[PDB]
Amino acid sequence: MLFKQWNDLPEPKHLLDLPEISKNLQSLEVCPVPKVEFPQLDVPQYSTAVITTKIMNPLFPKNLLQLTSIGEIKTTLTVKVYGFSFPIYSFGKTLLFSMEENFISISPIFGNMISRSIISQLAQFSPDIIVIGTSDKIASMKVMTENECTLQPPEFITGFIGSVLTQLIVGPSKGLKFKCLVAPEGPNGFEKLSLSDMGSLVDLCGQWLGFEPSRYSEECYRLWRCDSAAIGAQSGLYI
Amino acid sequence: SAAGYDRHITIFSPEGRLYQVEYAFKATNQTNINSLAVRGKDCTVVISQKKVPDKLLDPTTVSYIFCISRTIGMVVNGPIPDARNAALRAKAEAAEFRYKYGYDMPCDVLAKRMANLSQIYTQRAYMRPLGVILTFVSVDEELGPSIYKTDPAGYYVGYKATATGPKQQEITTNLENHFKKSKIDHINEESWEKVVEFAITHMIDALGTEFSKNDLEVGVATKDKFFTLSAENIEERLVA
Amino acid sequence: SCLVLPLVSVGNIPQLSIDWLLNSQANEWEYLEALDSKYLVEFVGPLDRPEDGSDSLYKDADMKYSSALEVFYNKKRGLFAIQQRTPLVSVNYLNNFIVEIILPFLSKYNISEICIWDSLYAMEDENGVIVRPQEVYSLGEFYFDDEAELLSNLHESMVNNWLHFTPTSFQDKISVDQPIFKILFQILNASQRPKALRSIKYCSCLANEGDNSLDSQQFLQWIISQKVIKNAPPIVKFVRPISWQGAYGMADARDKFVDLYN
Amino acid sequence: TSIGTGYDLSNSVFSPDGRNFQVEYAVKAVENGTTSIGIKCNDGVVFAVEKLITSKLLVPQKNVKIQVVDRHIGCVYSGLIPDGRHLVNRGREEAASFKKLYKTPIPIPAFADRLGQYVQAHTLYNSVRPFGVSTIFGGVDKNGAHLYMLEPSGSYWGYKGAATGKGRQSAKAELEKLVDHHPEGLSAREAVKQAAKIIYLAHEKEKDFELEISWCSLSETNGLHKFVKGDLLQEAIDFAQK
Amino acid sequence: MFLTRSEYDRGVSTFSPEGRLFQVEYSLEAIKLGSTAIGIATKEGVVLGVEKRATSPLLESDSIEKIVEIDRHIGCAMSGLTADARSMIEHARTAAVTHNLYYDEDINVESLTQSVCDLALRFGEGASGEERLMSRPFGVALLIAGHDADDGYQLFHAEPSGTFYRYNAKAIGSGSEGAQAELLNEWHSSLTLKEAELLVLKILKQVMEEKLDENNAQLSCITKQDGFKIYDNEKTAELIKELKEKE
Amino acid sequence: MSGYDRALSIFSPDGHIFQVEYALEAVKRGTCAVGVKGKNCVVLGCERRSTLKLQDTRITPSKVSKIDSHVVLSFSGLNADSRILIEKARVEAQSHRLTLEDPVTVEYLTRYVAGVQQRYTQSGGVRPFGVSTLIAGFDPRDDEPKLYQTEPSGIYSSWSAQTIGRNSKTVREFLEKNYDRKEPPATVEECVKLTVRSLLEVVQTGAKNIEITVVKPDSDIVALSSEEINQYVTQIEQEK
Amino acid sequence: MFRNNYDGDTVTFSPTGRLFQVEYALEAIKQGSVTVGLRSNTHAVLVALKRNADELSSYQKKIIKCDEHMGLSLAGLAPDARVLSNYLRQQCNYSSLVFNRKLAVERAGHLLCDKAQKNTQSYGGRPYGVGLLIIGYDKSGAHLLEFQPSGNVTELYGTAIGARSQGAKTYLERTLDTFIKIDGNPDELIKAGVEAISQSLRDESLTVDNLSIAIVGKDTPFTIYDGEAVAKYI
Amino acid sequence: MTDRYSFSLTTFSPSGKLGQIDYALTAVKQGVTSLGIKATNGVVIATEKKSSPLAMSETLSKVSLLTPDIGAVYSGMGPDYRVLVDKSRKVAHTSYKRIYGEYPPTKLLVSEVAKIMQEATQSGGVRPFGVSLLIAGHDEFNGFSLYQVDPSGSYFPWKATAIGKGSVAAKTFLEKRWNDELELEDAIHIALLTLKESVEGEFNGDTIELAIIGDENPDLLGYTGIPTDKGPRFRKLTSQEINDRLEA
Repeated sequence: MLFKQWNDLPEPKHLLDLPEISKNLQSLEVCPVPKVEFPQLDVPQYSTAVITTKIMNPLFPKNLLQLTSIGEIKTTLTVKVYGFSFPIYSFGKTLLFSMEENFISISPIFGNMISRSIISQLAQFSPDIIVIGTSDKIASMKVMTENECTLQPPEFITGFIGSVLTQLIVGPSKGLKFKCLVAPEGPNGFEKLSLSDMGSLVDLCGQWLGFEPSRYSEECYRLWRCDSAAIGAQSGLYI
Repeated sequence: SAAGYDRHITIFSPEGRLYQVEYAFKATNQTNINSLAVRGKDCTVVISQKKVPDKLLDPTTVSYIFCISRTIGMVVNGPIPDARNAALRAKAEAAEFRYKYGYDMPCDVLAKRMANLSQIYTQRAYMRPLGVILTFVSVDEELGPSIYKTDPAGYYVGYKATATGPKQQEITTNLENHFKKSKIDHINEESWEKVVEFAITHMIDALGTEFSKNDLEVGVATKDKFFTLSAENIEERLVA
Repeated sequence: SCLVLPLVSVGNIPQLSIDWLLNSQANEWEYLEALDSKYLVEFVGPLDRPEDGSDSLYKDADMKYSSALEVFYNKKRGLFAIQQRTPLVSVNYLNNFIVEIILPFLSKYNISEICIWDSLYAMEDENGVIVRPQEVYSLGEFYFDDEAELLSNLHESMVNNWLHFTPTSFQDKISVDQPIFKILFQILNASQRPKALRSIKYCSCLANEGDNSLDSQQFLQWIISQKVIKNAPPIVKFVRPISWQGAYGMADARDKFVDLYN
Repeated sequence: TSIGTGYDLSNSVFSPDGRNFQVEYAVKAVENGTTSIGIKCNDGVVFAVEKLITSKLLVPQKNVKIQVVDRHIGCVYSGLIPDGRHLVNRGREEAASFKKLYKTPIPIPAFADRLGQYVQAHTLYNSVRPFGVSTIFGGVDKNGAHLYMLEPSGSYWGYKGAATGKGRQSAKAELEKLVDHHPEGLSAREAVKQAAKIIYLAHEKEKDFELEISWCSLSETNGLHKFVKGDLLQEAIDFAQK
Repeated sequence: MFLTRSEYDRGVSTFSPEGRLFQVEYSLEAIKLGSTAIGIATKEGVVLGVEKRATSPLLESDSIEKIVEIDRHIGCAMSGLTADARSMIEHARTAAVTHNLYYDEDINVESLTQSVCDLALRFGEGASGEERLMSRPFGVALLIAGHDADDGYQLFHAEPSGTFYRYNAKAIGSGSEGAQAELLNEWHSSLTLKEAELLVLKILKQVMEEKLDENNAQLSCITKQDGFKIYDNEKTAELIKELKEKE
Repeated sequence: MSGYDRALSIFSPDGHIFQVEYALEAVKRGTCAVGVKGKNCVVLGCERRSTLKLQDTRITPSKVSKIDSHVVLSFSGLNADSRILIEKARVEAQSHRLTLEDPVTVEYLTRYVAGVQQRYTQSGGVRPFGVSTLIAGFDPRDDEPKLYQTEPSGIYSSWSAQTIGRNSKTVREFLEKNYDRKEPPATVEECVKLTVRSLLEVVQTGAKNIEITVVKPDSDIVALSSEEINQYVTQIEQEK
Repeated sequence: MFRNNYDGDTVTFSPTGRLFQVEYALEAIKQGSVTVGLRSNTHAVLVALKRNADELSSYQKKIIKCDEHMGLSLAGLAPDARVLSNYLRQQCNYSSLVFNRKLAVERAGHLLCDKAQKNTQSYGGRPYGVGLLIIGYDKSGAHLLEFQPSGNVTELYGTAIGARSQGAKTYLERTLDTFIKIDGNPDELIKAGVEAISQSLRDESLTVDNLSIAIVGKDTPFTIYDGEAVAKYI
Repeated sequence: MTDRYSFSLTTFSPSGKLGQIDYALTAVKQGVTSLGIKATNGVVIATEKKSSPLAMSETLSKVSLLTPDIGAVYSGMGPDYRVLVDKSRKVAHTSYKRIYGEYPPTKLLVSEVAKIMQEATQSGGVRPFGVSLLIAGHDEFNGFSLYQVDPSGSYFPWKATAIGKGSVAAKTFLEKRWNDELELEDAIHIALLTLKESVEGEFNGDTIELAIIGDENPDLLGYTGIPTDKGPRFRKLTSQEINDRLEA
């Protein structure tokens, strides 16, 4: 190249190109807030609840755990209409709340409201809480609890996992115990992981969920490489 | 602040200005060095202040005065890399003029050529101007002693005498006062040594400081050659 | 009692300035509260500490995590400061954020002065609010008691003249597209605005994007020198937090690449 | 300010004060490199380099941190390794071309000017970046011994003693002291001893390093660039320690 | 410690901090936006099968060509952007014909696949050092089924990254996940051609939203004797009826 | 959007190229065009904006252009880009006839037009054609009708009946309800009537804003006059 | 945060003086599998662990032959490895055709460094993101070189690159005196390399499908062993 | 291949104005005043040689001969004017002199200069020129003519006009002082009067530049012997002549 384009100057990065709720930007009114309906499921029947995103689907094999669908959390937004469905899964005596993120089409406000509703509903019985997520600000896998933080500045967690942790820590119903597992790129709903991090996630998830390492590792390894979201171009780009 | 695409390229601001050109002008004063040029009856003298505070430097390799051709000499105000770039370009231009037209290139024509190149730099988006000011001196076979100056804006003009640098205003005022007293546009002397001594004295009076043999560089253009004096020559000239 | 509110603007200059303010005078500042981050991008992270070795602003022993929006309090000067980690999920919710979060806090703590910090990018000046480009900073002041005539009225576009800027500021009017116009409209049109609130001050700077640590420090120096906040004392030390050591990635990653640097 | 915001995201751009911040950032990159020094003696040059101790797996004779541009020119650099290798290759090409054309080894000032023009040409367009290396080179020609230092801006100068890298300040202080204490001059072997001493002083926090010394002297090496052999290197190391 | 936007995923020549090229990942996503294609390799030939996804009933079903012939002994199935696939198919046909012209022999399946991957590399530096030819990577993936005397029957998967793999069975497109999961369990080295065809039809029916029939699905095979042939509608309908009767 | 829609060479995180979608949006603003093929003919219908009172109508270009004596072309989108595309198609038809002695087939010409449109999406310094085209005809020495649709991205498809442009969804639904592939209109009159009735679902004024062109085998292209279209409209209204 | 403003391309320095795109290109190497190289005074050996997409796929070729006397193994980006291997083959072919010479290993390393440096200082392209291990035998004996895509080459008795290569590198450094004197016995050197690469295994075992070996020597042309040919080494 | 093109440096604003052309016009308005007056038997072109006191005024001239019968002056940026003058002198020979054996008429050379200036606005490599030109000339079939050329490349003929910093007041004075029976000497006097109100400092022959297009000058031809060889009509008045006219 003889030159770089003169008009190719970077734009300020302090603003995030998130989707807009209403097409009118000069309005001075109050924007509506989406409402979340939590279906009524016997919460005391389950002793553990795991909250994560769809990118962690391979960590929960369907055949081995006998995953069963109970109900759907409903989310509705009306602007002068957006509707979202949140499936809830259950295996053994463990509940599973897996949320799908999409920075292109889904605003973080839905995730905030969903996290608030889930934490408020689960705080009525104080069950075991496990959170599984990823962050692009950390350098290695992190294990955290309610009384210990392994993050060093300036690392942090954002997104749906960040909302859930915020509701657990500084929410009105705070003080609940939890175990959080965070793995080390990409926008929300389009993240990628390394093979080593995926294996570490499998091992730690198996240890925390109480399963035989061999069969669980084989099932998760098979699920990861079946064109999962986080295994996009690993095999075809690196040798 | 340019406040727009003019922060990088040479385009018009809403006020109608080219900020990159003005910033190159500001860059011309980085070295904090003053130069003076005067004309005699049959010679032209340039004197440049030399500042070498570092003890590890070799003073003999520190110079802002260049020999462009047999008869043309050049003094540069600004950073030394752009100065050397301009010096090589000027040498090539003078040689090409001699090859193409059969006679030696005059000082004013070379100044105009460099000014046209600078105009190219001011108008092209992907070319930056050089942050230097050039002063060509000679004894032209038709015009006699000659001083011409070119700037990053592409502007060039000739002078009876000139001064360039952070302290150029005082030197110019002193020169104007002397010329008003003498009512002539040149120095009435027959030997270039006397012109060199007069220019040294003028620089000392204008700057208000004393100079040794290692604090100055002197170049003299006669009708035959342009040559640079050494330390011994300057030391001899100081004693007067 | 004055509350310092930064805005998420070009270069993150106000937020960085807050990091300059709290860390340089950590002895006078303590963590007070965590506001609701409903309309922000939610944030969870560790507790930041000054580099010089001073005690953490979080005096609570069992506290281990920080949130997106946190309010710190200075008892000696009686000054509130807001630290914000993430921007709003959308601009449309800005009207909510001032009304449902900031105004209840102002009412609760009976704050008598609000100072808003902001930065502007000159290439985006579509309405030409910049009239004196040679000036870097702008300051505007508004008083309810003095402006009694304008407060009581019925209510010519793309510009607003409510604020009173100093003659040495780079602007005399604000644009309707700027967030500050919406914030001011929500504050003035609020029915339940606190009666203790009397002065609204707005400090803005002009800069570009990049490493704006020194720019933020100079902006804070200008704010302090102008005595915008009466009780703000001058800063001499200017200590950074430890998190800024991770600005360019890992602290000791340069020695890792032995095939590049030697 | 050391950070020019709004004027540091593209090469060949002037700031309102007339500065070029990309060249300054390349200088910052240079300042984090390994310490290298050069001393000009009565009739020659001496170069000294501090090296980090690497794994034993490296072949001892195939890892040399002092480059030979030509039979009479020695060179060291601080900054980016690939940029230094590129510049040394260009210098070798220029020396070979000059020797082929004019049947004589290239004088040091002409070589310095060619290198400086090449480096300066990389501060003119936004499609390239300035070199992230500072180079100390030198040698012997018909006019005597010459030592030069060249910077990312393309500016170069001749030096009585030059230093670059992390420990540049201490090395420069020692070089200034050496110049002050020897107004008459200095010999090649005394220069080698002083270079060893200066490298040792500048190193002193992970006290584990090696020292490389090269020299070109009319009386010692007949105006050729040669590495210091075992006996002289051991003597210099012992003198530096004691 | 603040949240700011990152823009490392916009330029194809820009690395992420961990060393990724996200434009290639997004091209793979574009591939996943396409319809399903399945290939199964046996010792009696290789079977390819695609789903014909029609937005409107007015579209001519006999016009969608997701299976093409590169040469008499090499066939291909595509998934992704159609124009990129058209360019790649033109290049592959040219390579095969030219190799026949210059060497008087059939080109190896792996050699043709390597040539296609070298073409796909053109968004950067070429395999032989050629200058850049494309502004963006391709958004289409290929399944190349061939037979040569050197290596028998072969099935290859070719991606826009310029890398190809050899597969016993492979699936690409929208339903590639469940289809590949079924292939991992239902493939063995002793499959016959008829069993492979039935398995392809079954897996296509499993991962197709619409009801499987001759109109919305297409089958093809390659054998040493007959070469590469795409089945007509009648034969596929008979196979579907046989599969229905078996199940 | 979200920063992924400022260039043709940028993939979206979900695998989209938004500038192609925006070119399709530009196509959506043009007047509606319809193509319906029967048992032995192809009919292209076009919506025309109401002519102004002072607008000349004798030399106004038609919406249906003859690429060759056996192939015709209609378009929807930017009118000015369609002229460039039509000129290139005519040149290519003549070039193919010269090179191979044989006139092009409909599929070959469709592929060439799609190739031109694809080529105009392969550079950051060029703008794609905001035009979608319908190409109809019969292959030489053949009697099978051919109808194809081409898009700005360079993708082309084969249809039994298709609509493009403004309000094309309603016309497409009408065609889907009122067209049977296994029993196409066996006569030219039935195909023309179906095309006119489909166009009447979105044309406001009526007959004067409808253009109909009929292509038969053996290079038989007829542009129906306003009187015939008016008769068809009146018959449709009477039968309604 | 501040790094995010100065990592756009390869022609931009950070205010602290860092070139982040080259650092990212170097980081891209660890995304590849582990490869090991070693040598003695008479032979040079490469050992590679190969990976497959799944059980239905084949394994990637990590060892590529450049000439009868020289070869290499790769770790990192596949397109860059393909380009560099083809370039080295072209250079060896040119040497043989024009001078009837066998290209020296050091000359190949210098050529690779020169080619790689260009992409790190100009706009328009990107730096290479693959590391290479080159083995060969020429008139100076046996040679092993490590190439880093920033444009760097080092000469070593043994090394390892790729994910988790630190264990293999530590094992090689600890036992340098053992394999440095294995002259005339290729099997012992290959076994030492296999043990070294086994030192870097994590919950995996070497099989006849994921193990690749290569050897060059005084009278031994560059030879690659795959499949059953490595069965006796497991 | 992103280096095969460069996006336009001159684009339309939403209001429908080309910003770079307007800014070049602004730069023209900040320049030194230059005027032109057309008479019945000649044309006068005048400018102020605003400058350092140590600079030689005769070395730098703002009035240039384009052809022996056509001259020009400018307001704005000097280097752009110098480049344009060199190009115009070359074009007078390339397009006309080497084709028809004659020098071009005034309007055609003005058109060539205007086209060159216009091409600078349809570019991704250069910004438009920042000068405004006044071109005066004489030709056999059109008589005397005076034209003004703007940075956009538009040109218009004038009976009398002025450009630069004091253009409005000079235009008012010329409007109040122009008639169709004016003579060349009267035009020179009016030009001096108009320039008197614009120059702030010393107003003598060393700070004013005047040129005329009048009758042929056989003394400036340089040779004798051919009766049909007309002398040049362009003539630049010396400082002494300007002083003599000012004193009178």
